[PDB]
Amino acid sequence: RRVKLRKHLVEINADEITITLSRYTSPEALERSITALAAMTGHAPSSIKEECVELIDKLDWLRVENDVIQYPTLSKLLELYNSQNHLSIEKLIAGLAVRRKVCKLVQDGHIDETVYRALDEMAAGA
Amino acid sequence: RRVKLRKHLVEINADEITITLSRYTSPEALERSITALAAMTGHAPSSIKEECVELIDKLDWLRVENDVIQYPTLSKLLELYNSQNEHLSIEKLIAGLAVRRKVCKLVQDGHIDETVYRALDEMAAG
Repeated sequence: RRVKLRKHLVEINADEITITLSRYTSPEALERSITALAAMTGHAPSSIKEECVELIDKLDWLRVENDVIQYPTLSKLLELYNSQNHLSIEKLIAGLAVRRKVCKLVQDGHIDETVYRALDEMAAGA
Repeated sequence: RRVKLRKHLVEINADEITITLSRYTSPEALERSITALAAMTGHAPSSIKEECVELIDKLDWLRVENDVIQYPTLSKLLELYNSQNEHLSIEKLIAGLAVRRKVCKLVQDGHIDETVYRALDEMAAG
């Protein structure tokens, strides 16, 4: 009920808070997310870890075919865009999951007008 | 880190977390929200508390006919709807009523009729 499952992202809703996890979430960022949910819910950190771990295990990486797009690719692009403007990793993940031609261009290192236009589109939406 | 101010709601974005606060957030829910932001950011709770308090101070109540719509009105309506469509969050009912003067008046007068139920269906689909 508190959980919305997508292919690349999972969102966990607990009153005032929303936590969004992916396959790109680091173990440290996951420890903090688990403590942030435990302060809202009063649930044991052990039980929330187990659940969070099952949910990310059902998520997939971004892919140009079966070739996985890696975190430095995603972060170096986010830095490039934001030092010129805001775009969150959650919206870049969700935006690239529906833009095949853009995932290939990004994977090959061709950050052109087509890519810049996709990022403007992502930032202008939810 | 990133803050989105609206007339009745504020959203605070810190990596994996988004916290949404209003003038209707209780002291206890505001306590949990501050501790959840401190676990993400590593900032001092007393310092996060001052920031949230500054932002909640910039937000306004829902209003109709020279009056303020109070929390028991909003919560008793949320219970009424959700014990039937079992979902609408306080954040979406706030955002929905902020643009619906006739519905704010109907709710304030205790006339929860088809017009109200239709507005709530719209917010929950939305």
